[PDB]
Amino acid sequence: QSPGIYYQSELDHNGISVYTGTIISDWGGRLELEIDKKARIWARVSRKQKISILVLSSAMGSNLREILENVCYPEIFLSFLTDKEKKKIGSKENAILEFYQQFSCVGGDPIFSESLCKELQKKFFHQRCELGRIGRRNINWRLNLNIPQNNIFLLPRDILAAADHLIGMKFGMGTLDDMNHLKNKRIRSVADLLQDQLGLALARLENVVKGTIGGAIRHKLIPTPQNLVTSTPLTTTYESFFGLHPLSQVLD
Amino acid sequence: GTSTIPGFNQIQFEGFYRFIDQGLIEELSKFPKIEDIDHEIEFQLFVETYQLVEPLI
Amino acid sequence: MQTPLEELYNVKVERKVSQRRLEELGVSRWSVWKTGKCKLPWDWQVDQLVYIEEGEVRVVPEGSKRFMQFLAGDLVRYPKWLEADLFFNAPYSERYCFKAYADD
Amino acid sequence: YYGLKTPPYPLDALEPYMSQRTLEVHWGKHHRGYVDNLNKQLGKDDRLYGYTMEELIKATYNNGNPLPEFNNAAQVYNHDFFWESMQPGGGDMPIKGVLEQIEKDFGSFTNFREKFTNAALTQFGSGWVWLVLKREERRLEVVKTSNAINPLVWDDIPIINLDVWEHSYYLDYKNERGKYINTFLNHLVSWNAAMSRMARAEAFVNLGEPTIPIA
Amino acid sequence: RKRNNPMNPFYHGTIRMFSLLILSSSNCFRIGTIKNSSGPLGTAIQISNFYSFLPLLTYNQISVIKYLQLDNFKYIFQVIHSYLIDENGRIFNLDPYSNLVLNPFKLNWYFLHQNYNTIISLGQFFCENVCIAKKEPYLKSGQVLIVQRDSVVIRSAKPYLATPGAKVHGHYREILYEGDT
Amino acid sequence: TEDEARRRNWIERGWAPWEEILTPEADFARKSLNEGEEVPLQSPEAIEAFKMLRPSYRKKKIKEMGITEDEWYAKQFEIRGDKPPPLDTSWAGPLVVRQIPPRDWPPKGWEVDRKELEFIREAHKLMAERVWLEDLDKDLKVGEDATVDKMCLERFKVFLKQYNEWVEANKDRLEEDSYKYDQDFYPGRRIRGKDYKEGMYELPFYYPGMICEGTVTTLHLYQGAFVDIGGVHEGWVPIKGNDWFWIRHFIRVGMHVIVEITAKRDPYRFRFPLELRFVHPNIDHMIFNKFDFPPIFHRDGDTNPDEIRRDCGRPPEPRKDPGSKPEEEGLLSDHPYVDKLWQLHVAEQMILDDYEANPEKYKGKKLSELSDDEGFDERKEIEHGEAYYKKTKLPKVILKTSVKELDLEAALIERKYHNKLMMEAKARGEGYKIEKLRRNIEMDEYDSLHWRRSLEEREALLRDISSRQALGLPLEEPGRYKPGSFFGKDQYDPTSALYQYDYWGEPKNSEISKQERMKDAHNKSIVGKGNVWYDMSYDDAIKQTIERR
Amino acid sequence: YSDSEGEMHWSTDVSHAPEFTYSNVHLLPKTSHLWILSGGSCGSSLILFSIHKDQDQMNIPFSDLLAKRRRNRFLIPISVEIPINGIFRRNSIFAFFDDPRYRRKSSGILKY
Amino acid sequence: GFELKPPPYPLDALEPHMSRETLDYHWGKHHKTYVENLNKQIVGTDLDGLSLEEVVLLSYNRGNMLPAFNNAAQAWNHEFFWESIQPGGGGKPSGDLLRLIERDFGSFSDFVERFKAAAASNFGSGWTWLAYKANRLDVANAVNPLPKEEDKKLVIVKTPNAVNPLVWDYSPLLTIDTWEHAYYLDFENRRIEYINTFMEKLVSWETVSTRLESAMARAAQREQ
Ligand SMILES: [Fe+3]
Ligand SMILES: [Fe+3]
Repeated sequence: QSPGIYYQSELDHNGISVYTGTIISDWGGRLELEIDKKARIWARVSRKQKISILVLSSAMGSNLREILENVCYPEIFLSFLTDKEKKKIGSKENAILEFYQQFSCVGGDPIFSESLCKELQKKFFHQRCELGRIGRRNINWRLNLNIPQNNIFLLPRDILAAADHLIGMKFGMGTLDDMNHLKNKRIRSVADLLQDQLGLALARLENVVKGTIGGAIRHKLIPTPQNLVTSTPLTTTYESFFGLHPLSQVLD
Repeated sequence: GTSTIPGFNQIQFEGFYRFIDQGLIEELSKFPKIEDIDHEIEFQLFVETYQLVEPLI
Repeated sequence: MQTPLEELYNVKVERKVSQRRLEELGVSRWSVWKTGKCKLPWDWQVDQLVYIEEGEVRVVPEGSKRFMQFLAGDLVRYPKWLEADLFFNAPYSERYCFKAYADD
Repeated sequence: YYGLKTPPYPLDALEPYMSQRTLEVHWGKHHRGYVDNLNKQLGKDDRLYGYTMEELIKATYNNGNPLPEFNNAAQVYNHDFFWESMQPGGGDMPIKGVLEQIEKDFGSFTNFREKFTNAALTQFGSGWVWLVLKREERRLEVVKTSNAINPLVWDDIPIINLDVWEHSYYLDYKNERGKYINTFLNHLVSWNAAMSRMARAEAFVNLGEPTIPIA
Repeated sequence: RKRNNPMNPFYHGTIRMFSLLILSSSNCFRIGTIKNSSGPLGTAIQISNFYSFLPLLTYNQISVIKYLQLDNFKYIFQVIHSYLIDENGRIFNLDPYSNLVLNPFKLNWYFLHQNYNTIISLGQFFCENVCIAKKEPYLKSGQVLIVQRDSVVIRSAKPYLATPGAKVHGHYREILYEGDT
Repeated sequence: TEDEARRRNWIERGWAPWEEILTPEADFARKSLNEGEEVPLQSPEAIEAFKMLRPSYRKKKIKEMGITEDEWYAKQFEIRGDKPPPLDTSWAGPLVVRQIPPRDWPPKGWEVDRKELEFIREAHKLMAERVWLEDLDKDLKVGEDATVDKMCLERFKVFLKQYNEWVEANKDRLEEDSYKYDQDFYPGRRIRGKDYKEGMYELPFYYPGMICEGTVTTLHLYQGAFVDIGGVHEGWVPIKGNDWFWIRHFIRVGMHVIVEITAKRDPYRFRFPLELRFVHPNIDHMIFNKFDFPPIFHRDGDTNPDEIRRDCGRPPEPRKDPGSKPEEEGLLSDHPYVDKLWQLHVAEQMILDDYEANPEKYKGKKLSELSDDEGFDERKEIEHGEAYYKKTKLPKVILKTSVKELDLEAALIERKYHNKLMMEAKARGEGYKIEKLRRNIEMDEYDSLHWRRSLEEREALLRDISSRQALGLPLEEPGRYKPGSFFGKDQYDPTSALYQYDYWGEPKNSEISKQERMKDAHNKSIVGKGNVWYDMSYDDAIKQTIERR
Repeated sequence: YSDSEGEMHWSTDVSHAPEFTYSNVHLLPKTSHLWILSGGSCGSSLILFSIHKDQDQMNIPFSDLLAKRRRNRFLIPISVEIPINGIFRRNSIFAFFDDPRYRRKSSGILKY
Repeated sequence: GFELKPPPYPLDALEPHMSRETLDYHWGKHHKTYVENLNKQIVGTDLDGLSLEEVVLLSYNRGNMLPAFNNAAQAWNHEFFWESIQPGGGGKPSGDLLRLIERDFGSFSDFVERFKAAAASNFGSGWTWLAYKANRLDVANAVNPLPKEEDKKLVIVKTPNAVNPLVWDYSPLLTIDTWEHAYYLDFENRRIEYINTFMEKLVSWETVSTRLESAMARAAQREQ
């Protein structure tokens, strides 16, 4: 499936239509935007971890004032504002901590720290917020956005713009996305598969060097640059890519 | 392939050539300038100096 | 187009100005601005009378593909808000009088 | 060229509300001076000559950078509009078309008079006070402006004119402009002229409502 | 600004706006006294009884009830009475009960036309095979855009039949591109 | 509700219930699908529509009605719905006219007798003479006392003779220009070819305020009614949109009307030079859709939008308001000619240095009589190029320079003054540093002139601001610098939060991160691990050491 | 689907009120024909909204002595370092001067 | 709280140049009203205590005039105008004032004709001023490192309504009230006659010279 935003609707047990918009990143990260029975929008991440849009929007710093103005229905978002969520929304950090609590489902109050954001960024921002060149292209089209091509990251406007169509499409405005359409696909050739393994090869080399530079430093020696790098990372990860990867097959 | 049937291996041929031109440089970048905890010893790569030599076998 | 640039942009030209008008305006007691081959991008946020005695200037308004040809001995009043491009192909020297509202 | 048009009344017809001495100076040389100065300027340029009175006012206004001819041309129009804006035995209440338009765009005539007076009371320096018809908004408004400027430069049709230049009233009232404004609205304002001006403006504004079929 | 700038003179279709559409030949097509003559009657002058710089010359059923002063009730005329004033101030009519005007070009009096006391209408929509006469070709689908002496110009339009319960996707006069629902 | 929605559609979106003339098939489809999919048709209209599907039945029906087929076809094109109330066009007093020559006479580029023109122009002052309705009875000449010979129209006769001379002189050129500029004929264009008749009035024969007798010739749904008033160009009454739904009952092709010229325009720029209004019949109460600006042509010679919008009366192209006041900004003192002065200065210095290095070349030839190489072009004095430096293809610009525009003698004398004084300083065991040369003084004086320009323009601007704020005149050009949200609701402002992905920090693969680490590597190879002692301004470096030396 | 580009028109039998207060979807109480009035496309034209207006007829398609300092610009004929890409980012070091008065040919440590 | 001071000359001393009726109405009905309105406005505001020059420069607000600018500026200009007229006025100046008038205008006749033309051409209510060019702008790079002593000259300026040269940091020296209320009761619309009578009978060259010396002193004290 190609990166971008995809709109789907599935019937519930009673046949009530439930619409859904899904963000697909450059690495398969799916960010599901759903409308529940009470019209409350939840940025579902896993089968259990459920997070509201306002907490997620204020997690990055979207002030509660501007969220209402940029949508056609400020009332819908304001109706779901419990007095507990408003206090956490009012400050940027309290939204981050509450977002961490709902995303991680961990009992207790986390402390705001630089490592917490970095730990969240690798798990959440690194896997679920980088669209890529292709992902930006589709989002500019499907959400009808005049955003520059070089922006390869999921801009906060896209989420708020997506919620406009998601609620708007519920009232007959637009058509659902065809998931089996070839315009929603991508083809990965040997160019993408060999380049990706090079991403693993060099990341495997830095861990070799880090152990090597630390080992030689503890001996107070001056190591030549050749001896800090061995050929095993590149050679083995390509030797084991053709051996083990299912997409690498023996020529018939 | 505008006026003739294209080569049946042209997709493999063009993909691999794309990897050599842009795949190596785009991936030899992003390689961190490795520094120790003490910041005494800094190891880095000069990606513009990258080369490939023809196989010996 | 059919209409010359001077009429379109409201530029007063008093070519071969007589001595009477020059002494009435007090041009002889004005300052001298000099330039050689250069190019001045300017926007006239104020009126300005200009008398050219030596040199030639070709004036190109913003976006225009034509120019207004001004020689020596001409009295020119550049209007307020004009966004033109001054061009010089030779040593040039002129006398000025920036004019505010009313005045002269 | 434009001739000096006399007011539609004898110069003593406004007594005692406006003394004849004011009439003979406001029209004898004041209004005559603007007329004679304009004709000399129009005798030199064959391009400004040829425009209509309204076209000349807007063309010489030059989008907020008035040409030297703007002051004379605009003041000729304003004084001619001012004389017709006043009639012998004026004042009282407007009737029929001007009546309902005033009470629609201002709430009532009582709200109109206070708004009109404050425009003249707060006009600092020599200028004019206008009751005009907004072309795009299709409503009556009270507009204050200074010097020779008239709402023709905004493509609005004037209806009623009042002159708050000092030379217009510095004899019978001097610095007592406040009661001069009140006297103008009580004894001299011509609402008969406002009817036809709002009738001429109907050729361009159409303050009415369309007939829409039920189908 | 122009100052902060861090070349050298020495060296079809009609716009339709309300959103823009171009009307051209790709969508509009054509289907189909002295002698009285049309011309100027002079420059009307201000009548001071009406306090108007440019004369009104006429009312309508809405303006006459709205902007007619009491003293001008007698001056409304159901027919045209044309006068003429020359450079010296004299007034000429040549008849007080007829329609006589002067031709500025030939300098001679003449009469007006009425004393001023087709099949296809403008804006109508047609189907693809609507007949107008037995000896005439069938009309094409579209709206009547121009009406002339012996012809009309049609802006082509395509009708779409819709049963009750159908849902129109768009407001009135909304621009639809090819392939839009 | 479905009463105000319809009104809003009519007013804001131009809706009108135009009659749809349908074929029997389409009429049957509309009348029969209202009942059901496959049902026995019961509504009598559907039964009749089913019967009308056969034209033989229609022919029998019309034969029974005793009418021919032609007007039955014409009966289809009948206006449905209610009819508007009839028009009672009441005249406001008698029609009092006067033969006044047009004010714009003569046309531009046409020379006539100035005495005759001034005699003509005396008639224009007659607009100030007042006419009272209670006065057209004292000297009413009726009959033989109102004959043309008794008229006093001498100024108009002078205008007529000048007009006839101009027409006979310019008639063919105007038709040639019309053929050259206007490919096809349209109402409002010049009537040319076999359609032209002698005696058609030209445009300078007309002027706003004239009352004309004419015939309606063309009805356009988006433009209005076109009236032939005896000229070579038709008149135009602007009517468009919904207004034609009711006005079509009253304004129809072929009827005679009374029209007043409201405006006369240039046919080259404006589509309809003559703009009219209907005097009789009066439809001012029925016209709601108004033209913001009279439509114009977009010619092939129109390459600048500003020239177009100045040829007509249209506003300038708007742009975002910079938000910085023009008098609070600092004055400018960088004269644009200094760059040429700098180039000449460095050229002279390099020539002098070469002369000092290799003096034997300049033997037997006066320096002032130098010649350029065979091929030195003055039209290619700047050529862009690229060069490699430290494995970097940094751009390079070659500034060509002759020797004629250089004061070689003065530069050589000045250098000899330095070299002689440098030798004296060397002989004294000292060093001499030149503060600035002659060309630097020239640059300084040119900058003084430019800064004087800036200061006087700024003071004039301040006086203008005071006068305008005291008089209400606009500060900046109207129609320019529109406020916010004018350029579409969707605007990408990177500084906003709703477009900033730095919420959890700059991504390590982000473009800024790539540049951020690149400069540190660039800096680290320059300085290293040392600590910043302190930072001082550049102007402070200029100041302190001069005191020291 | 719209076979050609144009603007929508209906005369009767289409409700002028949208079915939902913020949509553009209208219902047909009865049977009617929906018209599409063909028109040319603006497409990717830039337009101006100042010169292009209704009914316009478009006949056209849509050592210091040799150095200098100026506004946000300066010239240089002390050693100057220019980055590989030739691009400077904020707070960068391009010129460094190794003053001879603090050069030492001996070894030791630096105190400050 | 400002106060209105009487003119330093008897109300009957300006005949036949300015009638007593005109003088008393202009002073106690225009200037008095302006001063009293300003005092009413400045009750309880920050403006209290500051001198009138500071009042005008504060109320100018660099263009977006505060509501109190009109009354204060009119009061200051009227105070200036009374001090510039004396019964023994007219004639010609002398000394440095005359050498400066010769330097900036060539001859005295040239200056007086330019001043008369400016006063006559002032359209609408306003003033015509003669001022010393000792202005400093509120922008950097507005300092001239090489003054030529000619940039501080005497210039003729015209202002509408209550505008005075001090808003541009100028030093007013002489004014003539072109507001029609100043002369309508005497000269009506005959503005040329009023200007000629003012210039030849009411111009107090002593006050103009003292103001020129004060402007020179201000420039000198700003020099260091
Ligand atoms: Fe007046
Ligand atoms: Fe005063």
